[PDB]
Amino acid sequence: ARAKAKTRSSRAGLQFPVGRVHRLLRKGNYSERVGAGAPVYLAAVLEYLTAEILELAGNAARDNKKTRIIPRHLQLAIRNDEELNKLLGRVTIAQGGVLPNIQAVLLPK
Amino acid sequence: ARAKAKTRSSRAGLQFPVGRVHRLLRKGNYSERVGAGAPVYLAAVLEYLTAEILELAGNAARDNKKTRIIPRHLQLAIRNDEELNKLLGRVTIAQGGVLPNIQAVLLPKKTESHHK
Amino acid sequence: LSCANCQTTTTTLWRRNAEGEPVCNACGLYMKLHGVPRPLAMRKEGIQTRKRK
Amino acid sequence: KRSRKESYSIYVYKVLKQVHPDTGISSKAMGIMNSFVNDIFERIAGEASRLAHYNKRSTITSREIQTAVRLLLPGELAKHAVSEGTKAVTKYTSA
Amino acid sequence: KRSRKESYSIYVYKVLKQVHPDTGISSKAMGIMNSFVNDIFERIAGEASRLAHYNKRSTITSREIQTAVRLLLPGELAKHAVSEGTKAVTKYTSA
Amino acid sequence: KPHRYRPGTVALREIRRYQKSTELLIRKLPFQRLVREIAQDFKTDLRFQSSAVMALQEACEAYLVGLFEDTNLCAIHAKRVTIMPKDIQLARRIRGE
Amino acid sequence: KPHRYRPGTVALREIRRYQKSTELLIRKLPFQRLVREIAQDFKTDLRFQSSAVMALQEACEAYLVGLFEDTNLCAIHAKRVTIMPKDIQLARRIRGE
Amino acid sequence: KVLRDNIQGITKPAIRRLARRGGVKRISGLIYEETRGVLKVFLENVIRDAVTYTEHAKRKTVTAMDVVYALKRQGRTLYGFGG
Amino acid sequence: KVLRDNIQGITKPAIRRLARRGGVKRISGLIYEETRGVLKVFLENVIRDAVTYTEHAKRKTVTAMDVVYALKRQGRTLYGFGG
Amino acid sequence: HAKPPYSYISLITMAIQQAPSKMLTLSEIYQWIMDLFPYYRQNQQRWQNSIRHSLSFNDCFVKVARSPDKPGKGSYWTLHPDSGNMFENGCYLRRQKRFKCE
DNA sequence: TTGTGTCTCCTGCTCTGTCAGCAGGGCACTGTACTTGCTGATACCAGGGAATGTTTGTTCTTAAATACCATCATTCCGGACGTGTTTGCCTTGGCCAGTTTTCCATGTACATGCAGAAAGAAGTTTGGACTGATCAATACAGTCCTCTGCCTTTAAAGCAATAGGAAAGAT
DNA sequence: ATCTTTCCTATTGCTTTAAAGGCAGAGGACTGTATTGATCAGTCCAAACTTCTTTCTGCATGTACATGGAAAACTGGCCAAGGCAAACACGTCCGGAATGATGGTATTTAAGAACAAACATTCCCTGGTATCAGCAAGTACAGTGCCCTGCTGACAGAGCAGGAGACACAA
Ligand SMILES: [Zn+2]
Repeated sequence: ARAKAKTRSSRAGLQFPVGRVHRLLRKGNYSERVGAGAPVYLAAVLEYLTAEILELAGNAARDNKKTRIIPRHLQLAIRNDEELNKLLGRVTIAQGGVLPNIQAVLLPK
Repeated sequence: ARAKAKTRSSRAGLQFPVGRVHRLLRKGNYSERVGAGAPVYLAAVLEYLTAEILELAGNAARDNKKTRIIPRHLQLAIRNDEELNKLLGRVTIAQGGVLPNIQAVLLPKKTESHHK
Repeated sequence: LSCANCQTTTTTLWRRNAEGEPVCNACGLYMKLHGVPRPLAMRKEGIQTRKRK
Repeated sequence: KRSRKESYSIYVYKVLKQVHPDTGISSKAMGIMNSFVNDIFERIAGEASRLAHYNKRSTITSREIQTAVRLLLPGELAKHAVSEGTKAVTKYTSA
Repeated sequence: KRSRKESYSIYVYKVLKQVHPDTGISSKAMGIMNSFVNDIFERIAGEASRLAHYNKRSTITSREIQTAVRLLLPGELAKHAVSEGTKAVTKYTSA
Repeated sequence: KPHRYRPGTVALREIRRYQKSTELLIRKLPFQRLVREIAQDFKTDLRFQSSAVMALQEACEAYLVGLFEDTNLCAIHAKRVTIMPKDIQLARRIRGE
Repeated sequence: KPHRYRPGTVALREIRRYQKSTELLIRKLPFQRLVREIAQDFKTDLRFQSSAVMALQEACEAYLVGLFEDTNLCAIHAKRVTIMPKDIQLARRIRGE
Repeated sequence: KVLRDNIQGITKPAIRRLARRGGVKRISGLIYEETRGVLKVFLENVIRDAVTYTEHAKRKTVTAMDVVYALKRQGRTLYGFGG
Repeated sequence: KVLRDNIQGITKPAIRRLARRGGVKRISGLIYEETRGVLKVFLENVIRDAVTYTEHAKRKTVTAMDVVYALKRQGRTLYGFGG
Repeated sequence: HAKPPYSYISLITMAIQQAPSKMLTLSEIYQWIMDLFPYYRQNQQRWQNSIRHSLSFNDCFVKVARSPDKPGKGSYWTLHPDSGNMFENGCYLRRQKRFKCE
């Protein structure tokens, strides 16, 4: 009989879905075939980036004495980090606002 | 007996290759299936665009008293046409140069005094 | 101006024959190379087939 | 043997002879025209693939190409290109 | 019921609980994170497909994903993501 | 004598206020009317989802805020503090618009 | 006295000359050495096709010419004719680089 | 039914608020018409693509996904409305 | 064999010629070092991607197509090198 | 030769009036005076400077340009219409109530 | 016989002649740089012939798109009330634009020499073709369990009110 | 430096609304086997790169002179900021209804797959016409100095009107 099913995420030690990523790769017309390790690698990378942004955004939410992350905290996390700001340079965050920044010349004497 | 072959480009009245365009659409992983009229439409559009650019480039070549189109003439044709300039704004043409353009404020003025 | 030999009104580089009258580039080169005038049958010609705005 | 390299040179030359019968083109200009045709093909094909994906269509049809042309080309280029494509498809269907 | 519409919400929430056990997230923020994951997926997958096409390969392998990550992510993010992906593939290969 | 803040004080106050907040700064109803007016030229009798109009407003306000940041930089480059149409034009020209 | 053009005349002459032509303006061999020096930090014992180095030089010169055009616009904005580091910095800032 | 001059609905206070969020301290009097023109051009460019996407789907309602795709096609990716 | 200080090979007259093609009349004395730095950054960014493409192909020679792809993915599409 | 009784202002006014088109320039005025007054063939610099000073100072004369650049090298001076007649009734030498715009 | 209007001569204001200086602007001359026209050299593109791999034609299968209907959800229009925002006006302050000055940091031109460009040659080294081998992905069927929709509970955020500290502006 | 005014932040209490948690099912992931086609490994070779040597300059470096552009200082007026008051148009919600989007069924059209023929495209090879190189006239334009033409500060000198002295007329 068939052995007990184990998700590929559990085999790879990931929280993100390896199976869904593989299916989306197959259905996206990216290539004729998809390797076994490609969805694992891609899911691991996506999980890492999500964890990075969530860590920074949780820090920003804590700085505001807030318990829940809102778009403002995601914007603050992204634009205060050089790497993420470079990755997401051309992206607009709805309800994210902007970083507070006044040019020094505009301040009073 | 089997009817004599006739190219789809001739069937559509085009100079560009309908069969090659269809093959490239199939091989490029753009979609699972490709309609019969899709390569015809695409070949016609590509032919129209290249005809437009070649006409403008030939006019540019004639203005320079030349007979062969060179990259400079393609650059002049593209950048002098607002729509082609919009389409190919982010494109660099090797050995194309730039349009002659000097800001008006950089040109010399006339001084009241004519002495050294 | 026009070529004294074949009478094309446009050429890439006007040249002059032994008699001093103007000749177009192809006829001048053909004369200097072969010693014979360039045939008008050898001359090519064409008419535009496509146009737009 | 050695692999052959296909290109659009002969077709670009035929179009040139149509528009300017007495004009020629240098090899570098022909290479630029090849780059241009490949670039525009890739833009239109990618946009058509995106359109089919958004609407959950499996097949890229002439309608997808027409919409991609309307999206990519600006202004009068889009109108004239749509007219040319429609004319070509009608001629192909009638024959 | 309405037609099912999948998303990354549960996985983003699990990662959040892993990183900030006591922090929550609003629905708008979760939508932004879902858009972010879709965007990065599309970027990496498109770059990998282009890499496979350039080399005349039919399959996208973990090497294509690694090269795409190197090309797309900047600086330290690239190497950290490469380490994470290699570690995950090593774990998976041991079954 | 009535109290009055000197010029530029309330301007800096408003800069801080609106850079701290995130709500939309254009009134929703007139922006929706503008969107429908522009859309009627492309197609008649167009329905609109509310979220479509909200996405349009978010994109427009983000674009305008970024443009004003570039315009402010261009103005300061000319040793001014007042933004002028020439500043917007230069910013648009360099951005490639 | 010997003839001597006033400042800016030969500069305008050179502008017209180099906007009329198309040849590459950087010397080929030192640019090739620079390319190899930069490449050696990413991988050792690399080889380059000649066309690859030519493509790199073409792209770099096009990029620098465009950047100088934007820098010139920025300098003109501040009522100057001399380009300065601040002009390049503003141009690269607005371009998003 | 028909709407005529709604561009003026983008009032001077709204433009001033947008400038303030952009960090601007002092605003010239001619900025407002310039901003209205720029905004109208941007909106036309986005809405044309959104309506094209709507028409291709044979729909008569412009959805948020149409706007998101139109913005993404122009290098202005928007998060928070996709899906 | 090792190359050390070839950035200075981008001489002052070369930068002057590049500026002249850009329409610049007068050039500050400090422009040359800034231009060298900017060119260095641009070349590093392009060559990094080109060498990444070369390594993925398991080749030891950087081909023109590697450069073309590297430029294309940075929004710097180049015609005339087999694109 | 004896100095003419006429003053420079009267001479200039008469030269302007007698022209076919009521128009003359400084060079044409010089030619006319050379023709019809042999007295002024000496002291050339003196009377040239005097004529220039008088023409620049007197408000009854107003300058007019040349439209298609003409032969050039000068400008055209016309009598101000509001001047009327000032030297009428034999008063060529010294005028009364000098014309003024203000 | 004596006082005042009118005629004659001297003096002062008007206005014109004469010096002198500095400015604009037109025009002539010298010199440098670019363009045009011609001839001769060369190089590169057009045209003709072999082969190969790609397109076209025909048939069958199948699945993707089409037409009709139903229904439900979701968008449009109108109406009503409250009040926050917009518009217009007035006051004034400080920022932008114009003008002047100085000097330093750029442009122009000359002279020297050095390394870049081009050609030749040799070495070498590696990118791609070819063959066989192997291994990893696809396809199919059957199992089952993870994720999404629906519904309920509660705590994080929003709103209102108050009080204290910070900062701006005037004296 | 001190006092008044305004704004902002921080704290506390109520509530409301949005997120977290629980449950059902179905569609999508997982397991196992056979097929097969993609990829890997080793060999070879030719062509494309790298390296070294020689000439020959054209181009870069360094120098000196002096021009003019950038920056600083000053002034003022006019354009924008701040604040008050009335109106008005937004925001919220509620209801009716018309529309359009989704889903399901019958079906009809079109695309994929397979196989063979042949024909269009690529590569290879030759001439001849465009393009490049060099020289020499011709043209255009910059830089400079001279002259005419304008305007203004300054003085000095004839013309002619007005006041003073003498004659003739009125009282
Ligand atoms: Zn001829």
